[PDB]
Amino acid sequence: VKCTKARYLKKKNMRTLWINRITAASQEHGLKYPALIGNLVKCQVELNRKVLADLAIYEPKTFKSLAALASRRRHEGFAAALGDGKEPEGIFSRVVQYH
Amino acid sequence: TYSPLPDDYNCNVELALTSDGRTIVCYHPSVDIPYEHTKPIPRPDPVHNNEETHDQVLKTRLEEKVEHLEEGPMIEQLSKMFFTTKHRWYPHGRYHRCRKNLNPPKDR
Amino acid sequence: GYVPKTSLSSPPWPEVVLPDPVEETRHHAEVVKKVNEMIVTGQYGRLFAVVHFASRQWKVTSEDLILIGNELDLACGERIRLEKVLLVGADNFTLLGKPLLGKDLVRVEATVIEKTESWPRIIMRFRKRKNFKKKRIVTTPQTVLRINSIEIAPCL
Amino acid sequence: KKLIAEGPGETVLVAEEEAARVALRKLYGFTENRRPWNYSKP
Amino acid sequence: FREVVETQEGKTTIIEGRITATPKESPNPPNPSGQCPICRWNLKHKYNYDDVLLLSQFIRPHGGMLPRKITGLCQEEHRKIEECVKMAHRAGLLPNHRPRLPEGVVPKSKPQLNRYLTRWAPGSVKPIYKKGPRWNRVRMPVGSPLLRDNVCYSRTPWKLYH
Amino acid sequence: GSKAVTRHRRVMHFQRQKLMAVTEYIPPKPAIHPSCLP
Amino acid sequence: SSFSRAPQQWATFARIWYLLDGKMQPPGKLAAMASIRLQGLHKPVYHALSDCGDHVVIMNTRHIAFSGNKWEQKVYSSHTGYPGGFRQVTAAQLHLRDPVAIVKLAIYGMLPKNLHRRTMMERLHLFPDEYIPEDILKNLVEELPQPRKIPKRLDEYTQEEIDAFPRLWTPPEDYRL
Amino acid sequence: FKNKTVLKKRCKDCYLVKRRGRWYVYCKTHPRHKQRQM
Amino acid sequence: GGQWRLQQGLAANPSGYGPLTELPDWSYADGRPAPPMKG
Amino acid sequence: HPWEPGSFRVGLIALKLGMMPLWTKDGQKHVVTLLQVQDCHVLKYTSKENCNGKMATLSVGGKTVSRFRKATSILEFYRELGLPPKQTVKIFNITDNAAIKPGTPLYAAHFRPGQYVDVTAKTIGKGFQGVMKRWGFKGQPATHGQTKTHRRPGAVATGDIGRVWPGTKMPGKM
RNA sequence: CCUACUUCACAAAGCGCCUUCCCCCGUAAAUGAUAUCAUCUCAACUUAGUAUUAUACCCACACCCACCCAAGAACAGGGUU
Ligand SMILES: [Mg+2]
Ligand SMILES: [Mg+2]
Ligand SMILES: [Mg+2]
Ligand SMILES: [Zn+2]
Ligand SMILES: [Zn+2]
Repeated sequence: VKCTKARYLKKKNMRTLWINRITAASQEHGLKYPALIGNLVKCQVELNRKVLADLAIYEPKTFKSLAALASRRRHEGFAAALGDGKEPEGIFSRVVQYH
Repeated sequence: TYSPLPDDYNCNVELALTSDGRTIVCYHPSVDIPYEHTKPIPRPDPVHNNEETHDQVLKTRLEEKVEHLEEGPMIEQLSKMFFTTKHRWYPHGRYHRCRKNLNPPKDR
Repeated sequence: GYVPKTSLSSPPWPEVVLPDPVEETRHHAEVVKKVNEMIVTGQYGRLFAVVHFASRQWKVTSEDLILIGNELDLACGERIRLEKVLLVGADNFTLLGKPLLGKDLVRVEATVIEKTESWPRIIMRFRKRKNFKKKRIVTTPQTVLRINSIEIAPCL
Repeated sequence: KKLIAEGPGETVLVAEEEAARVALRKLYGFTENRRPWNYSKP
Repeated sequence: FREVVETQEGKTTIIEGRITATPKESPNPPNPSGQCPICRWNLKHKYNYDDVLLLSQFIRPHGGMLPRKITGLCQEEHRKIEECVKMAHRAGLLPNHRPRLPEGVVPKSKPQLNRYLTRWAPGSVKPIYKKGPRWNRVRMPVGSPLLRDNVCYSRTPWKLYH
Repeated sequence: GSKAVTRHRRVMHFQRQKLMAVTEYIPPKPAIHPSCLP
Repeated sequence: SSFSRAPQQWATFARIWYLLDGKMQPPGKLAAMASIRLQGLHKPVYHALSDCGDHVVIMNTRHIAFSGNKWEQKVYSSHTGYPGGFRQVTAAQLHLRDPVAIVKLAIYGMLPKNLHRRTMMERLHLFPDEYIPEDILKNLVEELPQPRKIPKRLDEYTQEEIDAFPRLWTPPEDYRL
Repeated sequence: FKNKTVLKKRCKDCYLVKRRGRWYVYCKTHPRHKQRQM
Repeated sequence: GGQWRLQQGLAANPSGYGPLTELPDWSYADGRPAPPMKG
Repeated sequence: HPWEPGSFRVGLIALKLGMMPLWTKDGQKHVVTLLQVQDCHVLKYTSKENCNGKMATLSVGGKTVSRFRKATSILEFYRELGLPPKQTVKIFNITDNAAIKPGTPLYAAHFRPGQYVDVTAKTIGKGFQGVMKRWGFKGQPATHGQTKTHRRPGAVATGDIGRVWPGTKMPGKM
């Protein structure tokens, strides 16, 4: 019964471990975890927590590139909040439209 | 000018968006440690074994370091050496010893 | 609209000034020309890729293995072009998709090796004092892929 | 005054020997980032 | 300003009133329509207990406060300044505004317990020995509720009781 | 359980407590505080 | 990289010594950073089985600063086993008796309550003054920044800054102060 | 001193001051009127 | 998380209603398309 | 050195011979214990920074015993010092202007008549003693019906606690 | 603790003898603003106001068959010159 009930706890604990490792790497880059996840999904790059933690451990240059992307989209969102747009709605905004 | 992260550690990123708009390009060459951020290697050359009478008395002196302690002080010494507590360095029973994998799996 | 300097007059974060968009567009053109020249002259080696496949995302390099938990209707030995490559990366440059990269940039080849079941996984229920005791044994099918090559093309 | 390799270790001597190994791999074109073998048919 | 001079001169004391020079306002306030000095410089809700450049304009040379009729503040921005200078005296700031005393300081008291955002007087609080249950804990008050209306940037309000 | 009318303020159901928490009187906020304006 | 295997794993799983100043910081904001870097949570190679702990060296712990009236209300409480042995003292009395105790109790509280807590506290080195021993000063990397800003009392105000700030009001010239 | 939850001055010369965290009523003419907030 | 995804008309859970889900996962090496996925 | 007012000097190690009565000029009778200083010698000196940073210490040895019945390191210590081995060794906290050379003799005229001393020794061991002789408990009465309970401790705790406290008085070695 | 007394006697005991050292906080008072007087101060501050950052014990890593012991249930401890 413990072996059957352990599968849900395994999935939950693995995602909490990924959240801890991504928080560690982003806080090495001076970024918080919510800023990284939110502003990464706002550039339409859909990387899940598993490959983000694996990029954090094994490919730290690609993680620095991702942290720079998330910070730039964060800054664009802040300037858009001060200006309501007008002109450019940023550059690393402007989502690609699919039909 | 504006860079989103400091560009002194690990890497130097430039972020680029394609003219099509459909792929983000990141260029990141590694940064080396330049020469003036390194101290030179210390060269320890300590030699005080030479007394003028013999020459192989120093080779005799080479094996003069032996010590015996009982379990208590040895555990205290290992604890203050490796910055752990005392509970590691005690043994275990036969039951905990003989159910441990001696041929564990090896990834990579 | 003047406020003298106090602790709460100005926001605590430093004031960021994002660049001019025209010079930034020219700079993006220069960087993508650099990276396209690095691709076309062959200045990479052992590039990896993040690939979406069978509802997961596999951080994948060349010559490795991935094991997925379903059949594929593919006889072993057959090669596969895994589409939906949503990040490719060598050393010194990476390319991100939005969300997926183009079909002409990246091309990931993969070969199927082995089609097996799993070890028997036990499913058991229990409720105390209710005489409730079910039990199953389930072996789900599996497939092993071997990622041969991750090529890249200068169409950028 | 230009870096060619860098190697870790537990003492200074084994770190220097490992740095020599890293430079000696990088000179010979045999790094862990090299092009993997091109199994294909021409 | 004005000061009094006393000269004991051969069993005859002279008590003189003399006017020294005084400063005035900086020559262009950004909002001349405002009534307070705080409203006249758009400083409403913009200061904390750190701003001792702002607070040392409204205090006597021994640390005491100045009245509303002299300074011209309103009732609600006076009590914010009045409480902020009490939190800056206790936090080690304003060291030149110590109280005058002939020789009493020489028995140095208990050492530099460094503090900040101190709300009550340090010698008038009993220790929280019992702390209550989980649902009504006895909290330590930090900061002052007069400064609840300060501008907040943290997207979580000032935790005043913890 | 207690009656509908009691002596001791009768702790509410938590859904009703949330309802009475979310429907409180919110006074109107002037743009510039009226004394700070001439 | 390319980093032969045992040097590579040694480089990845090594220990790092950190220095953190006291000197007008709250003990809880020091305890947060010390707890994160004692557990090893600041590394992306973190796992609770991996023992990826680091050393934290805190100096100037005698010069910490409690916010509010916590020097007279916050009570640290213990018990000897014997009857009549309930002891409760304020933060001021405990800080005077042992200058290093408040930060140690905060860090010990924030750590997880498993069996790694005593070893992770063995990797904690706490010193009350500017003096740190020579081996511990020879091990150090990376003085971590301080959380609090140390709000800079008035005599340190560099007279050009007083010339910057405007005089907000005109006093009556016939007033005494 | 007598403990009272609501203090009031019983004569002209009582004076209300706040010492050691409480509100006290002192009086120098009639010391009966000394009160102490509980 | 995404509720920003609804403002772009994109169905907040990115694993349903997109090109990330509805495109075919694989194809043969000589170019032939796959049989359609069962979901 | 001469005596300063904040000073503490060394003591001795004596051997308790016996007791004796002793009369004063008003007629009262006091009892004295005769402590004899048999063979006393300062053994070694530890400076102020080498023990706890508070007060310097001096070691003082007791009466002479045989070399044939001590450990090897102790015999090495007395052979380096130059004395026969002593039975007991006590450590005296002194201030460092009262330090004496190790190997000196300490006598009984170290103390003077009219002074106050504090003597400390191992008390007489009475073995595993029951609770009435040890803690001075009362027992139960003797003959009014009591069944096998004449010297028992009785109740040792209350009923709510479910244990006994660590400071509990029970039989034990006394 | 056994030198007198007593139960007793190469011991143990009291009915017998010796020694026994730091506070504790509720208020009572100066200066002085907010409120140019005044005001003991959950204003900055000064006294009665803190005994303690207390000192005494105890802290020698392995001769050990055996004997004795004021040490002791066994074990442990002290002496054997
Ligand atoms: Mg009886
Ligand atoms: Mg019977
Ligand atoms: Mg009987
Ligand atoms: Zn106003
Ligand atoms: Zn009255």
